[PDB]
Amino acid sequence: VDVPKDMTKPEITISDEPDTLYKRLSVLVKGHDKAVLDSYEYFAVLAAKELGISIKVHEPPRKIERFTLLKSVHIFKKHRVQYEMRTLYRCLELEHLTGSTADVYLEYIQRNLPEGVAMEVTKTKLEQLPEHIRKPIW
Amino acid sequence: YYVDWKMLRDVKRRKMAYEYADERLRINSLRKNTILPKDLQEVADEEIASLPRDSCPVRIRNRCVMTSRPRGVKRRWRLSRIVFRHLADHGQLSGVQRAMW
Amino acid sequence: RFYAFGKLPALQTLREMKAIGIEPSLATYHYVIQLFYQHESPSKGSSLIIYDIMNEVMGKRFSPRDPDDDMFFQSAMRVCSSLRDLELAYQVHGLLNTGDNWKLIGSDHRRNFYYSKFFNLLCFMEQIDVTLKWYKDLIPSVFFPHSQTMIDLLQALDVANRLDMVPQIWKDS
Amino acid sequence: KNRAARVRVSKGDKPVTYEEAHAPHYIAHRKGWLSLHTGNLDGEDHAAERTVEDVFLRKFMLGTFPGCLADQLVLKRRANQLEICALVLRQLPPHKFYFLVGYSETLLSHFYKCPVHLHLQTVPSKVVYKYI
Amino acid sequence: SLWDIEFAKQLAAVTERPFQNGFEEMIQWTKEGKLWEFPINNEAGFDDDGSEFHEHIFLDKYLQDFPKQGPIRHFMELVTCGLSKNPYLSVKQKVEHIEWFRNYFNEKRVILKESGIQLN
Ligand SMILES: [Mg+2]
Ligand SMILES: [Mg+2]
Repeated sequence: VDVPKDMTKPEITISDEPDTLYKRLSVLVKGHDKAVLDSYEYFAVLAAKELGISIKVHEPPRKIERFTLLKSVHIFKKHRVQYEMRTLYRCLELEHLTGSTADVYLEYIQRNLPEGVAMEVTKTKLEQLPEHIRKPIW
Repeated sequence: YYVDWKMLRDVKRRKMAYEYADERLRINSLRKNTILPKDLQEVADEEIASLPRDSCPVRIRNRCVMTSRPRGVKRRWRLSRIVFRHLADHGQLSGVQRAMW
Repeated sequence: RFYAFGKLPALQTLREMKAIGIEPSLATYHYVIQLFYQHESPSKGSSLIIYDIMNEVMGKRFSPRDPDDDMFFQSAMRVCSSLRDLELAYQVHGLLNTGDNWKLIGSDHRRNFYYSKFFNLLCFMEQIDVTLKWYKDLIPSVFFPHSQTMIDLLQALDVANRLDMVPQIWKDS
Repeated sequence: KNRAARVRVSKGDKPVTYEEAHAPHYIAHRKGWLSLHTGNLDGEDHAAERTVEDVFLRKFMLGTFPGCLADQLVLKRRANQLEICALVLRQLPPHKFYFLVGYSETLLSHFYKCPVHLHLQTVPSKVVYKYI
Repeated sequence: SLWDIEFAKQLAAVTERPFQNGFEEMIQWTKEGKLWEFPINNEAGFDDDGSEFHEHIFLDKYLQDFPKQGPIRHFMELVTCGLSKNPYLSVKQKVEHIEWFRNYFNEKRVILKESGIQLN
């Protein structure tokens, strides 16, 4: 029943500057357990479909790092214990994005990063040409 | 308290070695160079062998950080093999697990 | 603090600042409602003046930036409890929730006064459909029932003949 | 016989938590990780720091809430903040619990220079998975 | 003005509620500086003295005082080139290296003259 009235106050400004264009934006999520990466993938895709961001998602091969230690405190070298660390990946590949849209989508996505996962963001941005190269010659 | 006197020694060593890093580097520049004359290099030689002996890095040991064990250490966690296993086997090391394959 | 009829010079002051461009603080309006209340008890016209001053005050979004402001939203709602007028309480609430609700009430005691009185109005003045509704929203969630809000639920179910909600209100109480 | 992190079979009366009833070879199979952080992943850094931090947190918490700690701690690290989550026996009056919540969160926040959250879940008696 | 500060404090006191949500906690924390800024940029907090890449790459300016044709140019152009590739150091620090060399060579004139090359 009880509804707070007039609850919204967003603050946005438009600078005259030519906002940066991103040809492609790759987001690589590393994690330990698969399921979390699947849930995250679902969430990310859903979040992009709602912003009309047009993304693809593929899965890069998993890396398993193994190593050995001695099983005993003192001396039996013949006996060992082997440990693993498995790193699993998702790749979210977004295309034809703008600067603002990128900053929002990335803000939202990054906030919601689960605790056992990491993320790498490769932005390939579009720039026309530098000034001194345009068509001068020395 | 560092767990052992040895560990104490090591802490000191890392401090000194941090302090004189700049001097040592600057001098070993001269020392390692073919371009400069030998007469500069012999003086520079006595120069770097003048420096306090506990300032040189080869005298450092990576020790287990909790238990002070001098070897059987895994560099990544700075942990003795024994303490490492003890943490991992209670599952307090994230993403570490026994290995079957 | 001196004359209860010293609201007429003060009222003049209330117009005076409005000439020079400075938007009247919630502290100003509070003191206004204080003397206007002291003169509201015997005479119910000054009440209508508080209610209309408030009526102009409430179409607006606040910036509670001055020192004394708490007792405004204290006494703005306080009058509706004595005079038993619910519409202007809906208005005080629409005012509260607007600019920053949280920043508009200073203390917890002065906070529970608000709900004691407001729910006092809601219970008897409104249909059971509305009272039962705002009940579950306000009582466990925000601020907890005193004796005054306790007796009100009791008198609200005697008049509307509701025997169904007795076990619930008892277990909550 | 492997002994590591095991709770041996007694005469059959021994109460055992879900955690304690599972030997290390069950990690990532049945029981999960008592900590979560980015450090042990393939390309990542400062694993060592987070390990030491972890050890100190278990010790600290165990001493700050004497006798009321039910099971081992859960440490979630997310984007520079650590949420500690604990199972607590009801021993203390809620006064002592809130006092220690606030005291801790502030203390550790100033120690490790990051925001620290503390989440208490309260339990009548040690949850029992097995024997008993 | 202490009175303006106690006024801003008395105002901020009526203004400040205990948090009504998580989002509030995060908002106050962010403004405070406790929380991180998003989307994350790792360079946040550190601008490196507002220096620009030419005060990094090109160290010629500090080789102005040094013998121009000698083996000292060889050595010092190597040191220079090294510092040119060094990310972990500030401009200030590189210059301090350069100057330590200035001072150390100008410390020993004697050994240099005797060495078989007259060196400035
Ligand atoms: Mg000892
Ligand atoms: Mg060695």
